[PDB]
Order: sequence, then C-alpha cells, then structure tokens
Amino acid sequence: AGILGVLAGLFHLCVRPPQRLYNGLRMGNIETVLSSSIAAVFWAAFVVSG
Amino acid sequence: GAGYRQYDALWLPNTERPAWLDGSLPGDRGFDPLGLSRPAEYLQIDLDELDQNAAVNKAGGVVGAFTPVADQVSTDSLAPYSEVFGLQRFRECELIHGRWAMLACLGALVQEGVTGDSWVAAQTLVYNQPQYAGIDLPFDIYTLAVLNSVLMGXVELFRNSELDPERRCYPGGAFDPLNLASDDSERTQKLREAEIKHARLAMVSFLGYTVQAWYTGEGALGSLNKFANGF
Amino acid sequence: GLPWYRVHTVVLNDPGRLIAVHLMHTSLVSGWAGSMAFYELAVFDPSDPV
Amino acid sequence: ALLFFFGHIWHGARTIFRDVFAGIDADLDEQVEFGAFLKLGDTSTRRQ
Amino acid sequence: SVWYGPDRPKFLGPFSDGLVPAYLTGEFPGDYGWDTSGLSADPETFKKYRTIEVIHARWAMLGALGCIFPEVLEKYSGVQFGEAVWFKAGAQIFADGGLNYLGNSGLVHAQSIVATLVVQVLLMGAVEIYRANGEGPNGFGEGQDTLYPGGAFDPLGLADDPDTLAELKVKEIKNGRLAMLSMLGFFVQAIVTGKGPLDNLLQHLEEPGEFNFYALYANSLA
Amino acid sequence: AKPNPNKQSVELNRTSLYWGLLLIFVLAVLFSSYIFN
Amino acid sequence: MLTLKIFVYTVVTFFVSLFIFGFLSNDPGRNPGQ
Amino acid sequence: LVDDRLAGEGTGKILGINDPSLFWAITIVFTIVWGVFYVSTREIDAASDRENDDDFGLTL
Amino acid sequence: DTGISTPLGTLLKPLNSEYGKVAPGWGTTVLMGIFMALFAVFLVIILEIYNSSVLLDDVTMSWESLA
Ligand code: CLA
Ligand code: CLA
Ligand code: CLA
Ligand SMILES: CCCCCCCCCCCCCCCCCC(=O)OC[C@H](CO[C@@H]1O[C@H](CO)[C@H](O)[C@H](O)[C@H]1O)OC(=O)CCCCCCCCCCCCCCCCC
Ligand SMILES: CC1=C[C@H](O)CC(C)(C)[C@H]1/C=C/C(C)=C/C=C/C(C)=C/C=C/C=C(C)/C=C/C=C(C)/C=C/C1=C(C)C[C@H](O)CC1(C)C
Ligand SMILES: CC1=C(/C=C/C(C)=C/C=C/C(C)=C/C=C/C=C(C)/C=C/C=C(C)/C=C/C2=C(C)CCCC2(C)C)C(C)(C)CCC1
Repeated sequence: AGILGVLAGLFHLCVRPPQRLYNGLRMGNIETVLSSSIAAVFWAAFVVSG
Repeated sequence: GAGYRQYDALWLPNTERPAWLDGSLPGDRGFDPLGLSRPAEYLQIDLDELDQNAAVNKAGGVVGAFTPVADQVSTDSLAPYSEVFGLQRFRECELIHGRWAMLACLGALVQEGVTGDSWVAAQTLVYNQPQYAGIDLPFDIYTLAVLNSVLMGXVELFRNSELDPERRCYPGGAFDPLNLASDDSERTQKLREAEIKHARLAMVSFLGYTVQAWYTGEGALGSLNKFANGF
Repeated sequence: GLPWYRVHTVVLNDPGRLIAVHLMHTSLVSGWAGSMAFYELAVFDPSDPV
Repeated sequence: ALLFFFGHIWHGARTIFRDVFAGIDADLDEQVEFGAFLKLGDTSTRRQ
Repeated sequence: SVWYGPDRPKFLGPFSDGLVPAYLTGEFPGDYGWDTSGLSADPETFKKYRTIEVIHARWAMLGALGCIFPEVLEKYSGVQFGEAVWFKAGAQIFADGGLNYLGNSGLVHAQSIVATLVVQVLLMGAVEIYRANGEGPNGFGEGQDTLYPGGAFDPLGLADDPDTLAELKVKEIKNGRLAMLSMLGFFVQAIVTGKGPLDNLLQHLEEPGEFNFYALYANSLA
Repeated sequence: AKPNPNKQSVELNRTSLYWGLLLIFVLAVLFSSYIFN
Repeated sequence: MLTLKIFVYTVVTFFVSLFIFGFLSNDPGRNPGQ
Repeated sequence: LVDDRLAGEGTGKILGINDPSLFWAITIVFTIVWGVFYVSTREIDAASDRENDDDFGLTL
Repeated sequence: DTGISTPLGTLLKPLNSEYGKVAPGWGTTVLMGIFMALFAVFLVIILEIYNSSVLLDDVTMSWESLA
C-alpha cells in the first residue's frame, strides 16, 4: 500500500483533473474535500469496529 | 555497393513521424504512440465564490482556453521547468535514468563476479556487516546511511543549479576532461546517439534483472547458470 | 449576526487560520494522549499479569 | 461512524447545493411546470 | 602602512637605524632590515631567496603542526597510534600490521614502503613541476603569481583586497619564520633529549627550575 | 497585516436561550437519574 | 554520566562565551545618546 | 563494589576537568565563538562612524 | 497588498500557483473507472474471505492461524 500510495501521489502531482470531473465534484470548493474525508473516516471506523 | 541493400528509419517500416517529433534530437525515432510529448492544451476555471456576505455564491466558470509554453527553466528550486509534459524535461529524465541504469547493470555484474553473492542478497549482507570486496569497512551502518543521504543530496542540489536546458543534459567542463564531444560537429552527434542507445538498452536490461530475480529468485550470473543448466 | 452553529465558517476562505485551527486541534489531541497515558500509569498495578 | 455518516450527507448536500443555501430564486415557476419542457429543468427543449 | 615603507619596524629596535641596507626599502612582507651578511645585494638572488623562504615557511608550518598533532592526540585522547613520536613514526611501515591511520586497521593499512615512495614521487614531482613551470596541465594557472597564485588556491576569497592581502602576507611570513625556528628546536631537542616535543614541554612544566637543558644535558655535551 | 476580512459577530436571541436552557435541563434530568445509578 | 558532563560543559561554555564576546563587541555605544 | 561512579567530588581538579574530552569541548566551543566574533570587529567598530585611534571609546 | 514575504513561502510558492488549470473534456475518467472497478472486486474478495463465503486451501481464517 505504501508503494501504491507513492505511485498515486506522483500521478496526482503530475496530471491535472478533467474539466468535467472538476465541475461535477466542485474541486474549487473545500467542503467537497470535507465530505469525502468524512466518508472515508466513517468507513474506516466501521472497519476497525468490526 | 554489393552484399546489402542501399535502403530516416523509424520504429516501423511504414509509419509517419509525429508532428511534435521533428527528428532533431539525438535518439529521435518518431516513437510516441501515446503522444506524451504533444503540446498540451488546458483550460482556466474562474475562482469559486465563497463569500459569506453574499446572497448567491455560484461556482466558477470557464475563463478561456489556455495552452502553456514548456521547456523553460526558472529559479524555483522546487519546480524549475515550465511544464511537466515537455520534450526537453523528458529527455533529461531519460538521460539520467539511462546513466543510472548503465552504472547499475555494470556494477551488479562486477559485484556478482567478484564477491559471488547475488546483487539482491548483497544489500542485506552489507547492511548486517559493511564491506567491500571482502574488506570490512571502518564505518557503522548508521553513519553510512546518514553520509549517503547527505552526499547524494549535496550532489543533486549541485546538479539542479543549472538553468540552461541544453547544459542540464550535457554539462561539459569538468565532466568532459578529454574534450570528446564538447563542440558542435558531426562527431558529437554520433556520440550522443550511442549514449542514448546504451541508456535505453541498460534500462531494459535492468528491468530484466529485477523481474528475473522476482520470478526465478536468482541474480544475473545466477540466472545465466540456471538457464544453462536446464537443457 | 451569525448563528451559534455557523461560527467556525469564518476560516473557510482563510488558509492561514485553517492551518491554525487544525494545529490547535492536533495540540488538544496530543495533550489528551499524554494526560491519559499519565493517568493510566498512576493507577496501573503491574504486580500480577496472570 | 453513524454520526459521521450523517455529517457526510449534510456536507455533501451543502457543497453541491451551494447557490441555493440562502433560498430559491424569486421566479421559479416556468421551470417547474409539468410537461413544459422535454427535459427536466432544461429551457432549450420546450415542447410537449 | 605599519609594515611597509621607511617607518616599518626593524630587527634591532632603536639600534637598527645604522644597519639597514639601501636595497631593503620595505617593499615585501617580513622586511625587518636584516641583511648583515649581504647575501641579497643582487635583486635576482634576493627574489630567489624570497621564494625559497616562503616555500620553507609553508613547509615548516605544516611540519610543525603534523609533528605535534599525533603526540597530543595520543595522550589527551583515546587514539592509539603505532608510534606517536615524530622521529619514530616512519618505522611503522615495517610493523606486522603495517601503517594504520589513527590506529585503525581499516583506514590506510599501508604495507609496502616502495609503493608509497613511488606514489609520492609521482604526485610530488607532478605538482612541483607545475609550480616551478608556473603552468599546470592544459594551461591551468597561467598568468597567476608563481608564489601567491590565488584563484583555485583561494576558494574562500580571503585575499580579494590588496590591503588585506598585504596584511595576510605579513602574518603568513611571521608565522612561517616562527615555525621554522620551532622545527629547528624540534630537531635539536630530538637529537639531545631523545623524547617527543610534547614530553619535553610537560616535563619542563612539571618543575621548570629542575627539568631544563642546563640542569640535565648541558654538562654531558662536552 | 491588514484587518482580517472574514470578521463576523455571533448572536443568540431570548427564544434560543430558553430552548437551550430547556434542552440542557431536560437532558440533565434524564441522564442524571441514569448516571447516579 | 560522562556524556552528560560533556554535554553540560559544552552548553555552559557556549553561553558564557556568547556573554563575554557580546559584552566585548562595543557595547558602550548602543545607547540613544547624541 | 556494587556499582560504578565518576568519583570526583572533593578532589580539587583544575576547572573540574577530569577528562581531555571536557578540555576539548571547552576549547573548541570557545575557539569557535571567538573566531566568529573576530571577523566582525572591523564592521562593528565602523558603525560609530569613527576610527579606532587612541581617542576611541566612551569617555568623559 | 501582495502579502507577507517569507523564504519558505517563496520556496513553496510554485506548488500553489495553478488554481483552475484543468484538462479539457473527460480527461482520464475511463482509466479511473477501471481502477475503481478493480478496487471494488478486490474489496469483495477480501470481504468474502473474512465472511467465510469463499474458502481457500491455505487460509485457515481462525485463531489457530497464529500457530
Ligand atoms: C446512503 C446513501 C448515500 C447517499 C445518498 C450518498 C450521497 C452522496 N454522496 Mg456519499 N457515500 C456513501 C453513502 C451515501 N452517499 C458511502 C457508503 C460511501 C463510501 C465511504 C460514500 C462516499 C462518498 C464519496 C467518496 C463521495 C460521496 C459524495 C456523495 C454526493 C453525490 C455523489 C454520489 O452520488 O456518490 C455515489 C454514491 C453511492 C452510494 C452510489 C453507488 C452505489 C454502489 C456502488 C452500489 C454498487 C453495488 C455493490 C457493488 C453490489 C455488491 C456488494 C455486495 C458484495 C455486498 C452525495 C452527498 C461525493 C461528493 O460529491 O461529495 C461532496 C463524493 O465525493 N460519497
Ligand atoms: C471532521 C470534522 C468536521 C468538521 C471540520 C466540520 C466542519 C463544519 N461543520 Mg460539520 N459535521 C460533522 C463533522 C465535521 N464538520 C459531523 C460528524 C456532523 C454530524 C453530527 C456534522 C454536522 C454539521 C451540522 C449540522 C452543521 C455543520 C456545520 C459545520 C461548519 C461550522 C461548525 C460550527 O460552527 O460548529 C460550532 C459548534 C458549537 C458552537 C458547539 C457544538 C458542540 C457539540 C454539540 C458537542 C461538543 C463537542 C465536543 C467538545 C467534541 C467532540 C468530540 C469528537 C469525537 C467529535 C464547519 C464547516 C454547520 C454548517 O453547515 O454551517 C454552514 C452546521 O450547521 N456540521
Ligand atoms: C622557538 C621557541 C623555542 C621554544 C619555545 C622552546 C621550548 C623549549 N625548549 Mg627548545 N630549542 C629551540 C627553540 C625553542 N625551544 C632551539 C632553536 C633549540 C636549538 C638551540 C632548542 C633546543 C633545546 C634543548 C637542547 C632543550 C630544549 C628544551 C626546551 C624547554 C625549555 C628548557 C630549556 O632549557 O630551554 C633552553 C633553550 C635553548 C637551549 C635555546 C632556545 C633559543 C630560542 C631561540 C629561544 C626562544 C626564547 C624563549 C621562548 C624565551 C626566552 C627565555 C630564555 C631565552 C631566557 C622548552 C620546552 C629543554 C628540554 O627539553 O628539557 C626538558 C632542552 O633540553 N630546547
Ligand atoms: C577568570 C576569568 C574571568 C573572565 C570573565 C568571566 C565572566 C563570567 C560570567 C558569568 C559566569 C557565571 C557562571 C559560571 C558557570 C561555570 C562555572 C561552574 O559552574 O563551575 C563548576 C565547576 C565544578 O567542577 C566540579 O569539579 C569536581 C572536582 O573538583 C568534579 O569534577 C565535578 O564533576 C565538577 O563539576 O567548578 C569550576 O569549574 C571551578 C571554577 C573556578 C574558577 C576560578 C576563577 C579564578 C579567577 C577569579 C577569582 C574571583 C572569582 C569570584 C569570587 C567571588 C564571587 C562572589
Ligand atoms: C635572515 C638572515 C639574514 C642574514 O643576512 C644572513 C643569515 C643570518 C644567514 C639569515 C638567517 C637565516 C636563518 C636563521 C635561517 C634558518 C632556517 C631554518 C631554521 C629553517 C628550517 C626549516 C624547517 C623545515 C622546512 C621543516 C620541515 C619539516 C617537515 C616537512 C616535517 C615533516 C614530517 C612530519 C610532518 C611528521 C613526520 O612524522 C616526520 C616528517 C616526515 C619529518
Ligand atoms: C505551553 C508549553 C508547554 C506545555 C504544554 C502543556 C502542559 C500542555 C497540556 C495539554 C493538555 C493537558 C491537554 C489536554 C486536553 C484534553 C482534552 C482535549 C480532552 C477532551 C475530552 C473530551 C472532548 C471528552 C468528551 C466526552 C465526555 C465529556 C464524556 C464522554 C463522551 C465524550 C468522550 C465525548 C511545554 C512546556 C511542554 C512546552 C512549551 C509550550
């Protein structure tokens, strides 16, 4: 997972997001980051509880 | 004029050179099926309205089309090049990768011949007990790790200080003591072609090395021996 | 004025103060970890681990 | 985890529906007329 | 300045007015007016003697530091050389373990006297040919002073001002003359006492009125 | 540097104060009965 | 214990040398006098 | 004995130095600070717009 | 009113310079969808392994695998 994370981080450093995805997900807003992070953390909470 | 055929040669017998590859670079074979060096076009999206004092806060629209100019080096120390997808930056990356791969291939072969250990187990053997050609070194592994990090960082920070994109690949000067390809002639072009071909061959060969050790569990000479003693 | 449930939205468009409030949260979490460790050490009885 | 599921739902709704956080437009009757446009909310498909 | 011209200090104090020659006009560093034997009347021989003196000064400074360093590092430290005394440190090349740098069996570990001599001959001959010719490999160091080159030999740029350069020249020549006198002292002390330069200093400091040349060795020298 | 342009003032009216006090005291009743055990 | 002594000696001499060589650096000239 | 200790209390050592390591630490740090201070004295003196002749200093 | 200059801010400035730069069109959405599908398949496989809905020869899936 660390190796894959490094590779994906390099990809996301090099490649710009698509225009359609940018507009759809509102990548210029920070509340979308907040919502996605909250989703990830509650997923992780369910996994660790199980 | 006998014993062969008279016959620019591309990577396919019948194919056309891409527009962005004009054949001026040394190893230019017109090979770019994915078009990674094609001049990229982008778009500019206006800033989102996030004002808390306004009734309506709409998203950002398209300001207009925007195609940047690449292959320009600046004094940034963290992003010197104008764009990631440029031909010159890709050439510099290819040259550095190839030189490292050439050194790696030769060193793995020579170390395997001299010491008798595989190039994979050599890392662990040196980690447990630092050595070189059977001679125990006077340094501790912690000191060696810190020294390697510091020295490599200093060398690469020295290398990054150049600003001319041409001299970023062929610095010359103290790195060409014999003055073999330090002018502008046909003799330097052939040497650059040979260097780029050797770089590509060594890159493919070390990808070999790595995969072969992954699959068969052997090194380079070990893989040769295992292949020979299998018929 | 702002309702009591919208107070922390002032740092939505302020990267510096967003970093500041995140740093404050990290400080509080680390302090809780240290204090909880000390409190558990003050009441632990390692005489019998069986 | 349950409370944060609710939080995710709330914040996603707030970030997508950001322009109508204070209220809907004053005149919003032509777009919400049944069978006025072929496509829902599209004013360029006025038929049927 | 203070160290140049007709008002510079002289080597006899107030008695030096009537002894200074007419060619020692105070133009070069270290000029104190000492030419009683008249060996520098010829300007060419004077220039050659100045070059010889500066080279001797640099070599003597290096030699004094290197003669006193390993002996200090062997008593007031944890280093264990094969031999720390300067006039007995050449015999380490004939030891069973060879010559180990800083007492470490994996630092230099030199074993053959002939190989070190050959390498030294090659390197020192090359550098001294470059210095004498005033012209290094591939035209390196051309047009520079044959005694104060600068440039590649001044990486830190401490001599980029002529006045600072003159003052540093005076400092260098005075330190070098002191080092030359100290190395002569080292030689004669090694001959007479037979102990290291630091041993003599420590023994003198143990009892200055009892452990000196006159109280120990003077009467046995005739 | 210049004053922060994101300055806002909070507010709370008497109805909100009464609702908050009522919520606090009712929760206190219920969970105090359950916590004293 | 000797390592602690060496570290403390280094720190103390560093601070005392700073004090001495700061008070030697033309201190009676850092005043708002005309 | 049962344990080990430095055993230096009430001995009367010069500057408390029972070790060349301590001597080297003191000397190295002092020399470094002095060397850093030495090169700046010409610049510091020039901040008063006066030469360091026999009349220099704060006088009354 | 440009801001407050700082050596570290100047060092990190190029990393925060392209706000709205986007790739025109759909970009690399299909590749990301392929990766998403592979991730979903992997998650299903591991969930079924834990749930004991799939049985593997060498996987004990019990406390006895600590032996
Ligand atoms: C309970 C219903 C639910 C609802 C209504 C929403 C609603 C929303 N989500 Mg959230 N979300 C949920 C659960 C939910 N989510 C879960 C469980 C996760 C996983 C952690 C997420 C993670 C998530 C992310 C990462 C993002 C959102 C965002 C969004 C917004 C729109 C985008 C969206 O449609 O995503 C699609 C949501 C789906 C749940 C539909 C997919 C249906 C799945 C793939 C079913 C496929 C079936 C399955 C493979 C069958 C076999 C399984 C079997 C072996 C058990 C909106 C607020 C997006 C956003 O705009 O945020 C600002 C975004 O960034 N969500
Ligand atoms: C990951 C962290 C996180 C973050 C950074 C935010 C951030 C934000 N939230 Mg969201 N939210 C989250 C998770 C998060 N939320 C979750 C899990 C939920 C579901 C419960 C919500 C539900 C939610 C609502 C319903 C609202 C927001 C709103 C807001 C904004 C203002 C909040 C406010 O000012 O409160 C100020 C809070 C108080 C004055 C006191 C609250 C005290 C609570 C009741 C208990 C005391 C808490 C305790 C000390 C610490 C908690 C422990 C920890 C384990 C959680 C801000 C952008 C507001 C909005 O959208 O603004 C436009 C809003 O209306 N959020
Ligand atoms: C350059 C400075 C210098 C310094 C600091 C020293 C320092 C030392 N010498 Mg050495 N010495 C030197 C040069 C120097 N010497 C020279 C040039 C020679 C050859 C003539 C000698 C030959 C020598 C011998 C034969 C002996 C010493 C010994 C000693 C110790 C003093 C006891 C003694 O009887 O001295 C007497 C000194 C000499 C015979 C000549 C010194 C002449 C120089 C030019 C004087 C430097 C002046 C001095 C620092 C201050 C004035 C004091 C004095 C002149 C009244 C002391 C560690 C003694 C020792 O090791 O005992 C344990 C001892 O046995 N030295
Ligand atoms: C003398 C030059 C002065 C130059 C200028 C000095 C400026 C000073 C600035 C202020 C510094 C104050 C803090 C100093 C801390 C370091 C010292 C320390 O802790 O040492 C503590 C150490 C203790 O050393 C101990 O020794 C033991 C064995 O004896 C063991 O080895 C212990 O392990 C070891 O710690 O003591 C010394 O180093 C001795 C110092 C002796 C100083 C003599 C000075 C002589 C000249 C001055 C005479 C007058 C002095 C004043 C008298 C009247 C006072 C009212
Ligand atoms: C001035 C005048 C004037 C008038 O007119 C006249 C007259 C008088 C003549 C004059 C005078 C003169 C003089 C005095 C001189 C002197 C000199 C000297 C002493 C030198 C030395 C000189 C000296 C010197 C160089 C020295 C050197 C040294 C060295 C290198 C060393 C080395 C080494 C070492 C490190 C260590 C090891 O282990 C060993 C060895 C190897 C050994
Ligand atoms: C200044 C400083 C310092 C100090 C510091 C300190 C001392 C700190 C502390 C800190 C701390 C000491 C902190 C703490 C914190 C805590 C917290 C933050 C907590 C929280 C909690 C909570 C939030 C809870 C909740 C709850 C409840 C109430 C009940 C049940 C449920 C729950 C769980 C929800 C020093 C000198 C070092 C260094 C320099 C600076």
